[PDB]
Amino acid sequence: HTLYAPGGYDIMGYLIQIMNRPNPQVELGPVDTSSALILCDLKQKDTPIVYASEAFLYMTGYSNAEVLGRNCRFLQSPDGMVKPKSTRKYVDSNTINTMRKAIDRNAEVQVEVVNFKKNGQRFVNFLTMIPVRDETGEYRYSMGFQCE
Ligand SMILES: Cc1cc2nc3c(=O)[nH]c(=O)nc-3n(C[C@H](O)[C@H](O)[C@H](O)COP(=O)(O)OP(=O)(O)OC[C@H]3O[C@@H](n4cnc5c(N)ncnc54)[C@H](O)[C@@H]3O)c2cc1C
Repeated sequence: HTLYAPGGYDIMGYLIQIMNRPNPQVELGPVDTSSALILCDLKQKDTPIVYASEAFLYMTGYSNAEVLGRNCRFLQSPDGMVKPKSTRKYVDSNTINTMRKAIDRNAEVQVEVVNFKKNGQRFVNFLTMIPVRDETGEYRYSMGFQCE
């Protein structure tokens, strides 16, 4: 039962924040909303997607209604059914654990993970996740950049 900020999210402000961060642990280069990206809420149950760019929806074949409010791990199965803590049968366990720990620590991370589109099409996702600070100054969200 994820809640969404009425009035939307400051996606542009966050992209600006990310490109201006002082100690980047991963180079991303210039980024904008023309690419596949998602913002998840670190402070809500199971760090749910609260925003997805059209590029992301087009890439994965899923609609807004189908991704919002869910933890993005569903992409790890061709049937979009992935329970938390479960042992994936098509994805590297170490990879999933790497994402998990980085996110838990607000640490930037970049990985290549196997994902599946809504029609079951397998693909390699070059994923980068960067923690984002909201108006309070503390990390509240995480922005993911997906690349096929
Ligand atoms: C902004 C954002 C964008 C994201 N975008 C994507 C995306 O496009 N595609 C995608 O696939 N994911 C994406 N993710 C990742 C996904 O939402 C989860 O964060 C990720 O799957 C790891 O968390 P989890 O809760 O699924 O971990 P878990 O369900 O807990 O799974 C961890 C797995 O690692 C193994 N494991 C755990 N600990 C150890 C250990 N000590 N030794 C060995 N094995 C271990 C387990 O067997 C387990 O199956 C994104 C996350 C964020 C925050």
